[PDB]
Amino acid sequence: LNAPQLVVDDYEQLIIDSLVHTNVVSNGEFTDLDASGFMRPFAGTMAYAGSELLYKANLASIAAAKSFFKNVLGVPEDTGTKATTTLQFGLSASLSTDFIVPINFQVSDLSGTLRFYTIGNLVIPAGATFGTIEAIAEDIGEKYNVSANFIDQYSTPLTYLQYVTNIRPATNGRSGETIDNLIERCAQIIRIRNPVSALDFEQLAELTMGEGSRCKAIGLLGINKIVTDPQPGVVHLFLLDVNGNPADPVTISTVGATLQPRIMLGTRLLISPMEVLNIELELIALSDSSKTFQQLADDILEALKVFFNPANLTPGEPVLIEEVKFAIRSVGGLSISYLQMNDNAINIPMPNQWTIPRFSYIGFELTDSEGTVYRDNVVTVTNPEE
Amino acid sequence: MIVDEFSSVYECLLYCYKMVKRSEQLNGRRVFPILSVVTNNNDPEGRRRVKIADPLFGNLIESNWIRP
Amino acid sequence: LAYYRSLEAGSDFQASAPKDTTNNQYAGKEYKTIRTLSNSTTASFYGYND
Amino acid sequence: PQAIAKQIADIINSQWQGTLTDYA
Amino acid sequence: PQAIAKQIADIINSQWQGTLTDYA
Amino acid sequence: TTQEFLSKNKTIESELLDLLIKPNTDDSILTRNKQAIADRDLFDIEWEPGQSLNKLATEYLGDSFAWQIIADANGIDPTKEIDIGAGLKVPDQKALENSIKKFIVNSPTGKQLISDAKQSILNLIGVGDSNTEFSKTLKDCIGKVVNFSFD
Repeated sequence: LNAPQLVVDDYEQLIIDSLVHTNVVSNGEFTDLDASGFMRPFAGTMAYAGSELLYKANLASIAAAKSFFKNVLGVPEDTGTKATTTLQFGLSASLSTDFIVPINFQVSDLSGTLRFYTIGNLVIPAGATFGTIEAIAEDIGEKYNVSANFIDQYSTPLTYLQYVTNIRPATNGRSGETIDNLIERCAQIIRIRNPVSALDFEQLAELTMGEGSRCKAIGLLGINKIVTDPQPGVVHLFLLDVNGNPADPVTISTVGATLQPRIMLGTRLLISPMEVLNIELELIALSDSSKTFQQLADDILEALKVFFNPANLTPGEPVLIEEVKFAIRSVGGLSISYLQMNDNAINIPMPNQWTIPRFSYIGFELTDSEGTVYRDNVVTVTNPEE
Repeated sequence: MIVDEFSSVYECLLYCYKMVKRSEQLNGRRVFPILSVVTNNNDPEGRRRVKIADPLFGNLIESNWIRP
Repeated sequence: LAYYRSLEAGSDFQASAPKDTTNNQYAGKEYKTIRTLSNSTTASFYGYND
Repeated sequence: PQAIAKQIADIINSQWQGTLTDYA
Repeated sequence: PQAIAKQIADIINSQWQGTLTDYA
Repeated sequence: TTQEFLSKNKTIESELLDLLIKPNTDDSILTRNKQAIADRDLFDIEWEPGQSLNKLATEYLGDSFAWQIIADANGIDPTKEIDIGAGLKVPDQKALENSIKKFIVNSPTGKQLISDAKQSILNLIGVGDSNTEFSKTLKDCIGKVVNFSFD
């Protein structure tokens, strides 16, 4: 994308420069330099074709780079990811026959704007009262990453179906990837052969474990997880599953089986779940009145959820309060007065090399020019553990 | 609509075309109530249903459970 | 929960059982005594040394 | 062509008036 | 003969399609 | 919590997520000229003084902008010099249509006949948008209002 531009390509600039250069070529014999004068039709006619040709002439190098990235290493053109959750359906009474919830059963939230559909048919055996099945969001986007017990409204009524809810908070809602993320995805394919020096970082965080997970590779870290005792020939992996929690032992087994034929013979691979540090924010800000208080709060919450994405966070790295304030201000329409994280205004260091931050609570105190104080509090995580 | 004695063949046909829909829906249905003989009254589901021998099938086959 | 349930506890009894669909059917689950043929009668067994 | 297409309506129409009159 | 039988049939068809669109 | 793993040799969880580098030839700048007109469909002319690709396109193909095909049929950089007496291959007009390869593509919607050729011939055939159906043209203009970003 950041490719040098071979020639100037702009309609108005082409017209102006063409008139000036026509003046220059003659020894001042052509003086109608008015870019909107009587020579505007001729110059504009030439400049239309000139721009429509130079615009494509400027694309040569980027076309070559795109062709290289597409043909010799086919890379899929990522479009997005749909959020997934686990719905539990509960019956009104114990049936003598086996209840069936059909495929593509639509559930929604209270507002009715977010809609999920069941993955497959759910068969609740006769005598049971509840049954669980996975559901996928209607469309891509981070707006479908809802909390637990949020999706409970359903339109089509089934016989004896009493309730339905989501047991897990829906996650992995992604609207797509930027150009830099696609570039990084292409480059990792260029350099991942024989994972050495924290390419284990890259082989699991987005591969062989799902999209939306995290890994942290630490060399010479034994079973004691003590840095001051290095063990040569040991690589320790710390994993956060696709759901954003410390990795399930089944996922640990899967990643171990995946990585076993790729590590050096004689070396020892250790895999353990990652750890999370909960971040609680208190924001006192002055509003410019260009947005409503609810709109400001929603924008700030969405920006912080983007900031504290485990894909955007490096495990073991301290959280910088200036960076958080910049992420908040990038929303716009507000002026930050004060920000507290974990009951202090200082940077928050991670307890160890393998701890990922995870912001959980945020309190808003927004003051406008007229003087109204809007106070609100949002809890983002299900509970302090998950 | 009102098809009189001054109508053409094409309109006579068109009238039949639109008005035969109800007769089409009636195909493979049971329009009138029937009289039948109860042959089974022991309902395993306890729903007080009975089985009948309707004259349409000539007692050759059994019918479905019929609700009270 | 028992205290709350006892408030709206009825006294009527149901002869049928719920089912999801009208087409679906379920079989019987209990073997109920219907009538008493004989309070005390003599009986013998056949098929043994016969 | 259209003349005869029409003549044909006139024929079919009158033929089907004949049938109406031909029947009890 | 068959050419005209077909022509007449097609005339009738277009006169029937005409009647479909002629009546409300 | 921790799971001690030793080195192995061949596992299927690794085959599941294994090969990444895929050498597929897809539509790109370096695959526009894959298709080649058959040698039996060309004429083998000789370069003589006063000749240009515009003239060859006009006399043989009837269109001045058809020269892109001729150059694409010869691997010639037009801005480079063609030596006097050098041989060139000019496509026939009526024999240009048999370079259009038709094959059946499968889709979840249904089978579709698809034309394949070098992109120059594709542009020349679809000149004036005569071949494409009006529904396609209307489809691409359905989204007139285009989202732009403001700084």
